[PDB]
Amino acid sequence: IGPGRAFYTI
Amino acid sequence: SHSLRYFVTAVSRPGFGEPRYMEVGYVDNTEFVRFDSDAENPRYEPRARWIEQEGPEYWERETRRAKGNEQSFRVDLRTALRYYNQSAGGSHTLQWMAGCDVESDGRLLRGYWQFAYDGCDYIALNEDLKTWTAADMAAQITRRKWEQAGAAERDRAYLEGECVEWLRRYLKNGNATLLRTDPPKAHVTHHRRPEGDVTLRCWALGFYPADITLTWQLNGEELTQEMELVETRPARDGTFQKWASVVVPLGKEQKYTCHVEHEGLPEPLTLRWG
Amino acid sequence: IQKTPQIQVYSRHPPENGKPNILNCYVTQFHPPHIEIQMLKNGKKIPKVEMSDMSFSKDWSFYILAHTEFTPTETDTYACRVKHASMAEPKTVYWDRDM
Repeated sequence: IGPGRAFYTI
Repeated sequence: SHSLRYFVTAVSRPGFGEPRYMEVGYVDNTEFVRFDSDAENPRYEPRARWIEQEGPEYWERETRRAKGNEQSFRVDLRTALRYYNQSAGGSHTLQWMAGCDVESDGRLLRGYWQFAYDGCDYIALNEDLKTWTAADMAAQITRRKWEQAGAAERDRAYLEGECVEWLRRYLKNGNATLLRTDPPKAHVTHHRRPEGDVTLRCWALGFYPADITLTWQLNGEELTQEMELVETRPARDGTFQKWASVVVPLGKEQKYTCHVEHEGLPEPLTLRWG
Repeated sequence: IQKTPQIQVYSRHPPENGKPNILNCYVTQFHPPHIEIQMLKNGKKIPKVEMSDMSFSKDWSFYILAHTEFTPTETDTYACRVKHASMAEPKTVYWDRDM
């Protein structure tokens, strides 16, 4: 399965 | 060695709607899943028969992950305008590539998790999977936030856990396709140039895996910079293609020979203009 | 930063009259990702053209493949016209039937 950005925005 | 990698792209288009968002997943050099916000049905879709065996839970779950990522990238595109203090009317791009290379024996070799903004490196997770390399001023801001937030820890968990475990699962369920061997077909074609000499082209097609050796020799000596060797690329049917050409004097093509090496061949193949 | 697309037009295998083949237009090294690719036959757009899902390389530059089934003819002319922000006007690349 793919990766998750979760809640870590730039 | 084998790999599981995802290529993600978010492109803003002020005046034309929300940013276009895309995800493409690959096992080695073969795409098997994709997501496109502009597709007829914007959700995760199979791109290879072997992954279709996955239940509905898989597709709904990946679809949710993709849409969640899309929202994250929308926020990121806005922030980036601020970090770079750019006008709000132009189009911009944010790219992300993450995945894992696994040893011949289910052992993680390397983990990837890196970004680029407007085609340039932005921030990337180092090989220790614990620290970040920021390419510029703005990325330094993101790095400080991720260190304080503990982003790497969670990101590493994916790379060392999910990425590795699922790849193992994919290689097993798609074995008949992913680990197959399709022999290459090769040809040499003869075109006379306007300048009076001749271009010899050596073709290699219909092969799988992608790895292949294609070269021209002159009097049994491998040519290098004197020949034009394009990079191998996929064909529409899941196989690959490549070719190499060389300009030779009219009347001296018997001296040039093309060599092909591929796991789909029992021995190197040598061809000549015919 | 912007990168002008490199366009390659070629058939799957050596062209032979009356023998089906696949014509390819491989566009790479471009940025931004927004692009328009048109495969043409005798100056006219080919309806049935499929394209791979766009992806990118290590250097972050994108790439995409456009392809369509065709049967080589002695006189039909094929071309791939590309429009991209990196170029003031569209770029057309003709297929070399004698490749």
